[PDB]
Amino acid sequence: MKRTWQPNRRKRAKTHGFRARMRTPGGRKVLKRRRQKGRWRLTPAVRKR
Amino acid sequence: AVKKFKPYTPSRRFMTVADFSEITKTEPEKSLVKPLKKTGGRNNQGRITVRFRGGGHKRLYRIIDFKRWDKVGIPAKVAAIEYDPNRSARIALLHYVDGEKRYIIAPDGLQVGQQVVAGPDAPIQVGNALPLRFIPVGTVVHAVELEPKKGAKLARAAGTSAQIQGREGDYVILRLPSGELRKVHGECYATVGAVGNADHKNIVLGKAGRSRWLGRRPHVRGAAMNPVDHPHGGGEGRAPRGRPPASPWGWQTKGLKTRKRRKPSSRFIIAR
RNA sequence: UCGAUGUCGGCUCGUCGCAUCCUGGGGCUGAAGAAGGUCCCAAGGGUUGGGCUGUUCGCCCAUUAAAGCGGCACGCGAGCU
RNA sequence: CGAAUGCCGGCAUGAGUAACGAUAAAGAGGGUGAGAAUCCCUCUCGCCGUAAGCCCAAGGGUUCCUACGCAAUGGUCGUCAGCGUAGGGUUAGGCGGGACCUAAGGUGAAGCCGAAAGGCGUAGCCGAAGGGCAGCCGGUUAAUAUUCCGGCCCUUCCCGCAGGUGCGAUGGGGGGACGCUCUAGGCUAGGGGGACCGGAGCCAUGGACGAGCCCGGCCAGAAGCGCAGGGUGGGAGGUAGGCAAAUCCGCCUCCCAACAAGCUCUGCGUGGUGGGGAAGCCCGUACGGGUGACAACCCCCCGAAGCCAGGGAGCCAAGAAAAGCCUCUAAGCACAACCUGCGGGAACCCGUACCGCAAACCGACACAGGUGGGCGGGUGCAAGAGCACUCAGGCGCGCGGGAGAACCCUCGCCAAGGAACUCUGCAAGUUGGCCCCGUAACUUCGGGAGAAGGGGUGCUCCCUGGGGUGAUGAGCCCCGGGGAGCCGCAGUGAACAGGCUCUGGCGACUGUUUACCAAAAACACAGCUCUCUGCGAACUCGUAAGAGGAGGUAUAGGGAGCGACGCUUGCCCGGUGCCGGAAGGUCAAGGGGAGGGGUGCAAGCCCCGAACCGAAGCCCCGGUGAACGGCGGCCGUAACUAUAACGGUCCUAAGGUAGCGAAAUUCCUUGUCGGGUAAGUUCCGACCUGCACGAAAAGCGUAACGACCGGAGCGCUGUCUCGGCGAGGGACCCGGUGAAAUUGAACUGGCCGUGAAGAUGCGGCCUACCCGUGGCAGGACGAAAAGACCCCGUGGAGCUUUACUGCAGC
RNA sequence: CGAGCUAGCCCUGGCCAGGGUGAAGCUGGGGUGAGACCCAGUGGAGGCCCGAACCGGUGGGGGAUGCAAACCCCUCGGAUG
RNA sequence: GUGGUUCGUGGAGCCAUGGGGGAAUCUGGGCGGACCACCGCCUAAGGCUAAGUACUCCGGGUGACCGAUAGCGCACCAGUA
RNA sequence: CGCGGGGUGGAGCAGCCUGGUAGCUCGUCGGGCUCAUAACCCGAAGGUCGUCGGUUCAAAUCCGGCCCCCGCAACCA
RNA sequence: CCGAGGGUAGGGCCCGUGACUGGGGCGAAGUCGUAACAAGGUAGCUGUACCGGAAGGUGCGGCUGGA
RNA sequence: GUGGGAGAGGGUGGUGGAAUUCCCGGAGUAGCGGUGAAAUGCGCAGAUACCGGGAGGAACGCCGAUGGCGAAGGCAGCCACCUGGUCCACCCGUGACGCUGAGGCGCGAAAGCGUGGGGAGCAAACCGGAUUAGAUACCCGGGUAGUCCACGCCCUAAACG
Ligand SMILES: [Mg+2]
Ligand SMILES: [Mg+2]
Ligand SMILES: [Mg+2]
Ligand SMILES: [Mg+2]
Ligand SMILES: [Mg+2]
Ligand SMILES: [Mg+2]
Ligand SMILES: [Mg+2]
Ligand SMILES: [Mg+2]
Ligand SMILES: [Mg+2]
Ligand SMILES: [Mg+2]
Ligand SMILES: [Mg+2]
Ligand SMILES: [Mg+2]
Ligand SMILES: [Mg+2]
Ligand SMILES: [Mg+2]
Ligand SMILES: [Mg+2]
Ligand SMILES: [Mg+2]
Ligand SMILES: [Mg+2]
Ligand SMILES: [Mg+2]
Ligand SMILES: [Mg+2]
Ligand SMILES: [Mg+2]
Ligand SMILES: [Mg+2]
Ligand SMILES: [Mg+2]
Ligand SMILES: [Mg+2]
Ligand SMILES: [Mg+2]
Ligand SMILES: [Mg+2]
Ligand SMILES: [Mg+2]
Ligand SMILES: [Mg+2]
Ligand SMILES: [Mg+2]
Ligand SMILES: [Mg+2]
Ligand SMILES: [Mg+2]
Ligand SMILES: [Mg+2]
Ligand SMILES: [Mg+2]
Ligand SMILES: [Mg+2]
Ligand SMILES: [Mg+2]
Ligand SMILES: [Mg+2]
Ligand SMILES: [Mg+2]
Ligand SMILES: [Mg+2]
Ligand SMILES: [Mg+2]
Ligand SMILES: [Mg+2]
Ligand SMILES: [Mg+2]
Ligand SMILES: [Mg+2]
Ligand SMILES: [Mg+2]
Ligand SMILES: [Mg+2]
Ligand SMILES: [Mg+2]
Ligand SMILES: [Mg+2]
Ligand SMILES: [Mg+2]
Ligand SMILES: [Mg+2]
Ligand SMILES: [Mg+2]
Ligand SMILES: [Mg+2]
Ligand SMILES: [Mg+2]
Ligand SMILES: [Mg+2]
Ligand SMILES: [Mg+2]
Ligand SMILES: [Mg+2]
Ligand SMILES: [Mg+2]
Ligand SMILES: [Mg+2]
Ligand SMILES: [Mg+2]
Ligand SMILES: [Mg+2]
Ligand SMILES: [Mg+2]
Ligand SMILES: [Mg+2]
Ligand SMILES: [Mg+2]
Ligand SMILES: [Mg+2]
Ligand SMILES: [Mg+2]
Ligand SMILES: [Mg+2]
Ligand SMILES: [Mg+2]
Ligand SMILES: [Mg+2]
Ligand SMILES: [Mg+2]
Ligand SMILES: [Mg+2]
Ligand SMILES: [Mg+2]
Ligand SMILES: [Mg+2]
Ligand SMILES: [Mg+2]
Ligand SMILES: [Mg+2]
Ligand SMILES: [Mg+2]
Ligand SMILES: [Mg+2]
Ligand SMILES: [Mg+2]
Ligand SMILES: [Mg+2]
Ligand SMILES: [Mg+2]
Ligand SMILES: [Mg+2]
Ligand SMILES: [Mg+2]
Ligand SMILES: [Mg+2]
Ligand SMILES: [Mg+2]
Ligand SMILES: [Mg+2]
Ligand SMILES: [Mg+2]
Ligand SMILES: [Mg+2]
Ligand SMILES: [Mg+2]
Ligand SMILES: [Mg+2]
Ligand SMILES: [Mg+2]
Ligand SMILES: [Mg+2]
Ligand SMILES: [Mg+2]
Ligand SMILES: [Mg+2]
Ligand SMILES: [Mg+2]
Ligand SMILES: [Mg+2]
Ligand SMILES: [Mg+2]
Ligand SMILES: [Mg+2]
Ligand SMILES: [Mg+2]
Ligand SMILES: [Mg+2]
Ligand SMILES: [Mg+2]
Ligand SMILES: [Mg+2]
Ligand SMILES: [Mg+2]
Ligand SMILES: [Mg+2]
Ligand SMILES: [Mg+2]
Ligand SMILES: [Mg+2]
Ligand SMILES: [Mg+2]
Ligand SMILES: [Mg+2]
Ligand SMILES: [Mg+2]
Ligand SMILES: [Mg+2]
Ligand SMILES: [Mg+2]
Ligand SMILES: [Mg+2]
Ligand SMILES: [Mg+2]
Ligand SMILES: [Mg+2]
Ligand SMILES: [Mg+2]
Ligand SMILES: [Mg+2]
Ligand SMILES: [Mg+2]
Ligand SMILES: [Mg+2]
Ligand SMILES: [Mg+2]
Ligand SMILES: [Mg+2]
Ligand SMILES: [Mg+2]
Ligand SMILES: [Mg+2]
Ligand SMILES: [Mg+2]
Ligand SMILES: [Mg+2]
Ligand SMILES: [Mg+2]
Ligand SMILES: [Mg+2]
Ligand SMILES: [Mg+2]
Ligand SMILES: [Mg+2]
Ligand SMILES: [Mg+2]
Ligand SMILES: [Mg+2]
Ligand SMILES: [Mg+2]
Ligand SMILES: [Mg+2]
Ligand SMILES: [Mg+2]
Repeated sequence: MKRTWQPNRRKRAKTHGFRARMRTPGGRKVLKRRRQKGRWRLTPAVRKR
Repeated sequence: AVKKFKPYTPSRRFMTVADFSEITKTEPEKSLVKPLKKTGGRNNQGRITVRFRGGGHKRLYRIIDFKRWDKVGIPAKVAAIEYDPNRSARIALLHYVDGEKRYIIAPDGLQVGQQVVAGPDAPIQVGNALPLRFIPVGTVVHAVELEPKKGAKLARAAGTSAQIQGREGDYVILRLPSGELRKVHGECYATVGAVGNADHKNIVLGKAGRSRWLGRRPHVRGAAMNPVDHPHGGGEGRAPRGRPPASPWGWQTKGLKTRKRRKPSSRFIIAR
């Protein structure tokens, strides 16, 4: 039947986006750590135009 | 009135509709004086505070005039009488001679063509509005104010009305659609007559949908749910509560009074 | 045997014991004959079809030579329901 | 280190075993090649065809196209590929997104709130498949095109000239601008026919050289006409409202229209010119190219759900916003500006390949699953997007070959019987569409109803009445009737297409639910009733500010129970709860200090501390049950027996009424009597002895409804007696690829014993050559899950309350 | 950190072949003192009916190291709310 | 009313305080563990102040420390597939 | 089988738990009123306290054993 | 073609019958109370409505067959 | 026809005092109520008794009579509006148009029912207190449907002269 992953570019940047994470105190920390851990990608790689 | 139906479908037998004869060939509302976008929504910021709402026909707000000392002395002619989805009372639209249009909740009687007005002057006739003092003790009246200049608030439901009782200082005793004798200030307007369309209390919704149309989702009894989400809940084949009847949140609901005790509004009240 | 031995009945498939329901043989009879009672020997084969109940079981219906009791993890779920 | 169902890694076993992902289906010839069932080609065959064909959108991100390539990826093969290497390929003022607008919602100057981090928030911004907005048809590439090119046709800006007008705003008003269902008139798309017109062709096999067969008979199109329809009255005075101003709008008031008559604006014909162009035949492709062609390019008929669109009629639940656009004025300005022509110049950013019901998206996979929108032709079937066959177009599903056992799956048929089958007709059957006859109890008058039960149903000729388009006619097409006759076993001849009734239980009913075991008698539901709430409402969220309620106001809103409707809902306020009691009795802080203590030589300073005044709660006094609840025991008594209308006595706060009752409640129980059967632990009607019904956790009924549950009869049957054949997919055989769980190690037999009491392994005897392949499941206490019941552990979680203790809230 | 599955709600868009049945309201005639009311024809209602898409998931059967961590065939419910 | 201290209301002072009352300028105020008396110690309600102490992203030294199942998760294009 | 409740004049109930004392309503008997019966009035009688044991000086009363009676439990499998 | 009769199916009417139940009648001397007839010891009777072992009671209104 | 008359005849609306019950203010205690007699019951939380104010509902005293009216039911304070029947005088008009009335049709106390309002007094049911052998009754204290209104049903009566 229908599954749980229904990709959607908008929803994805809108939710796990970078400006998205900067906006909140908890998300900014999410960035810190990922930066502090090394992670090549701080946030998901949404795309297209 | 109240239209009836032959049983050509169970439900549309007991079903009963209003009679919109009193509706002056109007229907399409009046831009300008209303309508405004009406933000429908069953909960506040986030959560749902009143339960069981949502869904139900889209609606446009008819921005009515609920404080008439706006036009003291300026007479206006009642133009139409139309339907208002936001209330039980039908409403009348009227053109002042000032050239301004505005709606008023329509009183029983008031016919299209009639002239109506407000102010200390104003003749005591259906439609006219005046400060409570200047109104004849005993006359009935609707659309009362509670405090000078704050707008109408009492007897505005379909065909409801309040009767003046006496005077007493800068105050005048009323008798609200509920039976409470209240002391209102003299300077509160109150347009004379009863609200009209009193057949409203007689409409037999009819089916399940009918309720759904007016935006009210099904209502489930506490008795149906479990202990986790309401007092009356569990365990075997139904049950008799098992304790003093209570609400989802738990306070008694078969008798417990609510008005907050030490309210300042107490002293101006006298009844039930 | 609880780091798992599936548990009532039905079904399918059977096998065995004999403290034998039939038929084979027999003693005694309050066995004239016929049909019975009762015991003793004997399991080689047979031991039906329905109504009701989940039923085992019983109760009935129409028969029958008879319409036996039990065992096999109340035999049988890596065969079924 | 030998074990921890231990960790990591490697390699065994099952095993050449099960599999190879839809039963839509293949065959042959020819090519290429080191090597083809598997690639190219062609010929034949089978599948889809409201798709398994086209077109958009999301998403994917090189998958597109070309050449060169098989180690791996392909469930086999592979010269092939969506794979490897490399080069190419995506063209826009008009299609989509942006320098347009606004919805929910986000944000957020101001303002407010919060230990902090933060929460709220009118104005403004952001936010789109909504509003606004200028492009049609063809041709080109291996690959892009409304993007490139050709024809034709539009839009804004800027700067000129040439005229017009008080021009001018983020400010006023208009408009934009709206539901559902049913619809008209005319059009278009789309589809059918044609003796007419255009074509390469063709007489096949017994007949036909003929109004014969076959193929096609269009497409865009500015101005201007023409045909549809959409919009809108014009004057003129008066004004105090549209938060400044208005000449605009609004509202009085006189004139002229009341019509679309006139302006507009749409679409739809037609339009200069522009473009297309079939079969078949010739070719060489991986494919398209050339002849046909100077192609013809016309007459009817059906016709939309689409366009004219802001069309109309009805109805009730009463149906976004902002801009563009029109107008009105303010400042400013009036040598500006704006309007109409007419030239000339300027027009950015990003998206465009390809997949896109799918091998390119979502499901670890080339996965029988899931995925929004548009087109979807013909014929016949009453109609259709149904169904059967087939257009165009796409397919044969990336293992094959044989075989023709058991058994499985899927399908067909059957003697006689027909429910005996079984928990149950579970399943399978019968029945089916259409037209016409003909239909009961009951009933809330609609229904029950497709009740039931019946006939008709094809083809030929004859005669005949209606429509539509044309003109009052031909044709063309839609509907009717009659009459004769033909042939089959059979005419909705194939596909799509209710088994029917009688009677209980439950809930009224359409609805909803345990996504992945429960679709119900469960929830919901209109409806009733109790109860709270006078508005800064009650109630709910939040520490607040806030917000919902509600831009509502007692015919309204929150909570609760019952659950359409009919007839009804009896008694107890003793306990509990809620409500009402300016009396008391108790009662904390605090008021009060009689009186006592500690130090100082003292004045002082420091503690206790009794009358007494002190709330809410509680006690106490009343009320209320559609509030929490409850609603008896033992003896006696009638002129047959029997039994008790009558009585006594004990205890209640009062002592279950009506109505129902072996029940969805009946233990004893299969109560007992009637009905249904040959036979009836169920079913149905009675009786009442109700272990242990009973009146809003409603009582007893009820037309209608039901994938609910019980009983029963008809009908029909492979359900059964009791099987039998046949079919196809597997299973079996050969070739290619090749898993799995499990597994202390194995040289792994029966009986009777024996043993931790159920032995291949210990004992005695019995049998028994070594190794396989198809089968059956009795056994290995077979596998799978550190048993899910049980108990234990002073283990854990969810729930309850007059358990303890807190806490919020009041 | 999550409502890209799922549950509600808000904003704005789409979708629902084809048939039955025929409520009110109209118009006409009947009827009366005026009515109620009755006939027709008209009209086209409805949590109506039959059944595609579309949404479900009733019974059976197969699948159970599958095509599939819910699937397939038959069969069935709603299908203008 | 509470926090801090060894201090859990304890004979509970001192030091911080939300609440309410509410002074004094040297003969004025605090403290020395309820309180009072002596005897002493200090000078609150404004602020700044090196060095001695902490740590190790980073650089160099040293190891009865590891040696690619060890040692950081990584010796190797890892916070990567 | 198990839990706890109960046997008292003719009927139905008290009486114990803090042992010495059996009380109430009805009924029954005698007498009255009435023509007579009932009602009402006046008086009177009746209880091995379920039984066998002992506990104490003394048992309805306290304690064990049986005989019936009534109500409650008979769960997980 | 029609057609006696036969057969399938659904209705109408009518008669017999049935556990069991509602009332009615009749049956020399059973039980309980006394509603009515005298003012019947509460005037009665009534349509109706609720209630009660039974006559009955009581509610509202009417009547003279009573005061 | 003309012209007059009486009347609680019908409908609608509006309105006046009397009294009852509740409420508040006053002032006042020690009992009130109730019967054949009493009890329930109400009352030092201040009853009853009196004064004042207020709310609300229903019925309308005297006039009222053995009266009037109406087809029957039935109909009563006062005011107006709309309306029917009806008797008299004048003998003017039509000019036999008349009687009755199966059926239909409307009317129809009280009680009852429906949906909504209202609810003071009374009041079935019901609750207590007396009385009785027992009282499910007559008496006493409470008390709900109902009585009241709007629309709609129901159609009965000793609807009786
Ligand atoms: Mg508007
Ligand atoms: Mg938020
Ligand atoms: Mg509910
Ligand atoms: Mg539940
Ligand atoms: Mg709870
Ligand atoms: Mg084991
Ligand atoms: Mg075990
Ligand atoms: Mg094991
Ligand atoms: Mg013998
Ligand atoms: Mg023997
Ligand atoms: Mg049978
Ligand atoms: Mg045996
Ligand atoms: Mg046994
Ligand atoms: Mg057994
Ligand atoms: Mg067994
Ligand atoms: Mg096994
Ligand atoms: Mg070891
Ligand atoms: Mg391993
Ligand atoms: Mg094998
Ligand atoms: Mg094999
Ligand atoms: Mg195989
Ligand atoms: Mg395959
Ligand atoms: Mg090669
Ligand atoms: Mg085909
Ligand atoms: Mg690639
Ligand atoms: Mg390719
Ligand atoms: Mg190649
Ligand atoms: Mg390969
Ligand atoms: Mg594969
Ligand atoms: Mg490639
Ligand atoms: Mg730009
Ligand atoms: Mg923008
Ligand atoms: Mg914007
Ligand atoms: Mg914010
Ligand atoms: Mg847009
Ligand atoms: Mg555009
Ligand atoms: Mg392409
Ligand atoms: Mg201008
Ligand atoms: Mg403007
Ligand atoms: Mg505007
Ligand atoms: Mg020939
Ligand atoms: Mg054209
Ligand atoms: Mg102005
Ligand atoms: Mg060509
Ligand atoms: Mg319109
Ligand atoms: Mg704006
Ligand atoms: Mg492109
Ligand atoms: Mg493309
Ligand atoms: Mg699609
Ligand atoms: Mg494949
Ligand atoms: Mg797929
Ligand atoms: Mg879909
Ligand atoms: Mg089509
Ligand atoms: Mg058809
Ligand atoms: Mg199809
Ligand atoms: Mg057969
Ligand atoms: Mg046959
Ligand atoms: Mg048969
Ligand atoms: Mg049977
Ligand atoms: Mg059998
Ligand atoms: Mg059955
Ligand atoms: Mg079946
Ligand atoms: Mg049935
Ligand atoms: Mg249901
Ligand atoms: Mg489920
Ligand atoms: Mg579902
Ligand atoms: Mg269902
Ligand atoms: Mg508010
Ligand atoms: Mg909130
Ligand atoms: Mg609001
Ligand atoms: Mg309410
Ligand atoms: Mg319920
Ligand atoms: Mg229920
Ligand atoms: Mg009750
Ligand atoms: Mg009480
Ligand atoms: Mg009580
Ligand atoms: Mg009480
Ligand atoms: Mg209280
Ligand atoms: Mg107190
Ligand atoms: Mg019974
Ligand atoms: Mg029988
Ligand atoms: Mg029987
Ligand atoms: Mg019971
Ligand atoms: Mg019950
Ligand atoms: Mg109840
Ligand atoms: Mg019920
Ligand atoms: Mg249903
Ligand atoms: Mg078979
Ligand atoms: Mg085969
Ligand atoms: Mg092989
Ligand atoms: Mg061996
Ligand atoms: Mg053994
Ligand atoms: Mg050995
Ligand atoms: Mg051995
Ligand atoms: Mg085995
Ligand atoms: Mg096992
Ligand atoms: Mg365990
Ligand atoms: Mg258990
Ligand atoms: Mg413990
Ligand atoms: Mg009609
Ligand atoms: Mg319709
Ligand atoms: Mg429907
Ligand atoms: Mg299911
Ligand atoms: Mg349907
Ligand atoms: Mg402390
Ligand atoms: Mg101090
Ligand atoms: Mg010190
Ligand atoms: Mg000291
Ligand atoms: Mg010091
Ligand atoms: Mg410092
Ligand atoms: Mg390592
Ligand atoms: Mg090594
Ligand atoms: Mg009969
Ligand atoms: Mg009888
Ligand atoms: Mg007697
Ligand atoms: Mg008498
Ligand atoms: Mg009497
Ligand atoms: Mg009476
Ligand atoms: Mg004369
Ligand atoms: Mg004559
Ligand atoms: Mg007459
Ligand atoms: Mg009447
Ligand atoms: Mg009445
Ligand atoms: Mg109602
Ligand atoms: Mg009274
Ligand atoms: Mg007596
Ligand atoms: Mg009384
Ligand atoms: Mg009379």
